[PDB]
Amino acid sequence: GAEEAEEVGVEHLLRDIKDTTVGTLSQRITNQVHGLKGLNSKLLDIRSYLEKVATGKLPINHQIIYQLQDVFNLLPDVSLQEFVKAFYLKTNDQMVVVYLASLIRSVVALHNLINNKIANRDAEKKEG
Amino acid sequence: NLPKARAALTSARTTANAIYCPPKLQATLDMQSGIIHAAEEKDWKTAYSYFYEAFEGYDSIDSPKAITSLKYMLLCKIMLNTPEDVQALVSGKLALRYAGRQTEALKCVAQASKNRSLADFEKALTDYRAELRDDPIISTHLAKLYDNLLEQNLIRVIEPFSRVQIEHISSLIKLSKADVERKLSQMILDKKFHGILDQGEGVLIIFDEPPVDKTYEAALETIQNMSKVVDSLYNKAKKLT
Amino acid sequence: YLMEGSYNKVFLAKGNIPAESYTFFIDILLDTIRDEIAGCIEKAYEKILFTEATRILFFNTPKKMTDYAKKRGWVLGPNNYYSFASQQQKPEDTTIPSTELAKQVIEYARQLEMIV
Amino acid sequence: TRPANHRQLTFEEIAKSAKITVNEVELLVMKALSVGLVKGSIDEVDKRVHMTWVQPRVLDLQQIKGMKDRLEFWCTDVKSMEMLVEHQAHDILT
Repeated sequence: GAEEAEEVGVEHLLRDIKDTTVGTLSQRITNQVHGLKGLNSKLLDIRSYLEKVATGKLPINHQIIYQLQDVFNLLPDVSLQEFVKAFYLKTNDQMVVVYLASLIRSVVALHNLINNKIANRDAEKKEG
Repeated sequence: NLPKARAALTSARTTANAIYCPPKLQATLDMQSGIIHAAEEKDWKTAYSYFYEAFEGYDSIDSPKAITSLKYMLLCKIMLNTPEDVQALVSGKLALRYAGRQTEALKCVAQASKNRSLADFEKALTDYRAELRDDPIISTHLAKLYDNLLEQNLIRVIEPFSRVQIEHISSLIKLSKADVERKLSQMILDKKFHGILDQGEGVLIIFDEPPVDKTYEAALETIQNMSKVVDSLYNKAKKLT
Repeated sequence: YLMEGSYNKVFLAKGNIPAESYTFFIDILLDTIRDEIAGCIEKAYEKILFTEATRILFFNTPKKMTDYAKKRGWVLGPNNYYSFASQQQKPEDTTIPSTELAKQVIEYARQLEMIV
Repeated sequence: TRPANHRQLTFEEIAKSAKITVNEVELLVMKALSVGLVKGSIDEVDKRVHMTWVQPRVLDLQQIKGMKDRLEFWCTDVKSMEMLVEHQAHDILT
C-alpha cells in the first residue's frame, strides 16, 4: 500500500515513466502479466496436480483440493463448454459496445472529419 | 344552451347588474354561474360556490320550483369527483327536509356506484330514465362518472395482471367485442394501457419499453449536428468563393 | 420464353427446329431442360407425385428418372417424392454467432488503434 | 459425471435411478434447497430439473491426474489465444 505524499522524492526519481490514459497499451501490459503470469502459475498448478499425483503425500487432498475443484468446476467443460445462455446474453453484451461504437464513433466522425476539414482548408488555401 | 345562455351571460353580467333588489333571480343567475361556468369548466368548485350561494337564495321560493332549484347542486355533488353525496347531504337533513324523490334515487345510485361493483348504473338506468330526462341536456353528469367507471373497472380487472385472452377478461362485462375492445384500444391511444390485442386467437398481451435516449438523444443530437454542419457548409462555400 | 417460364414452348418450338442440323443442339437443349429439372424438381417445394414427373419430366418413366431417384440422394416415396425428410439439412450453422464477432473485435479494435 | 451442458435435465434419470416419482422431485430439490449444495432453477413448464452450481465430489485422483484436459487446456489455450490476441495486437507496441 501507498499511504501519503512522499513523492517529492519518489515521483521525482521516476525519470522515465508516464501516466498512461488506459487504452494506450497499458491494458496489453496487463494482458501479458495476467495471461502469461497467470498461466505459468497455472503451470505451477500442473506442478501441483501432477507432482502431487506423482510424489505428493498427505496434502495431496487434505481439505482444499476438491473443495476448490468446485471453484475449478465453475466452467472447465470438455468440447467448447456450451455457454448457450451467454451468446444471446452476449447479444445483450455486444449490443451495447457496438451500438455505442456505431453511433458514438459516427459522432467521432463529426469530431475528426468536420473541423479537420475546416482548419484543414483554412490552413491550405488561406496560406496563399 | 351555452350559446343562448352565453347571450344570457352577456345580458346577465350587465343587465342584471343594474336591477337593484333582485334577490330571487340573483340566485337564479348564481345557478347560471354554476351551470355555465362549470360547463365552461371555470372551476370545479367555485361554480359549486355559485350553486351554494344560489342554494341559500332559494328560500321563500315555490316548492316545485324549489325542488328543481336544488337538483343541479345535489347533482353537482354527484359531479364532485368523489361520490360523497350520500354521506353528507341526502343522509343529511336536506333531502329529509323537502319533498324530494329523485334525490332519494341519488342516494342508492350514489352509494351502490360507490361500492365499485357496478351493479348500479345498468340497474338504475331505467330508474334514472326520469333523471336522464332531456337526453341531450345533461349528457355529462352521469357520463363522466360512469364513463370514468369503465376504466376504473378496467384498472380493477386488467391492472392486476397483464396478459389475458379477450373473452374471460370481458366476462365481467359479458360482451366480448362490442366496446371494451374499442375502449381498450382507446386506452392504447391514450397511453393508459400499453398492450396489444388480438382477434385470431383473441389474446391480449401488455408490455412496454419506450425510452432509449441512447438512440433518441444521440441520434437527434446528430441530426442537429447535421444541421450545424450545413451551417458550416457556407463557411465552406464562402472560403471557396 | 424459356426465361418467361415455358418448358412447353420447347416442344412447340421443336415442331420446326431442324434448321440445318439444329438437332444436336436441341438435344442438348433437352439436356439443359433435364438437369435444370435436376435442380428444379424440389427447390423450395413440399413434395411432388408421379404425375408431376409426368409433366415437368417427360418420357413417362425411363431408368433416367429412376436414376433421378437414385443419383442425387433421393427419397422415392411410395408414389411420392422427397428431396430429403427436411430438404434443408438442419440450418443453424454455428449456434454461436458471437465469438467470431469477437475476432472482428480483435482486428477491428486493432484498426481503431494506430489511427486517430 | 457429465460436466457438459443439458444442465436443464429432465426428471427421467431422477425418477428412474434416484427411486423417486414425478410428484416428489420438487421435494427432492426443495429439501435440497434447505440443503444448499445445489440451488437449481428447476423448470416447471417442462418439469426439467435444472443444474446450477454444486458441491461436486470428494476425490477423483484419476481426475487429479486427468484434469490436464481442462487445466493445461486452460493454460495453453487461454495462453495461446492470449498470444493470438497479442500476436494480432502486436505492432501497436508503439
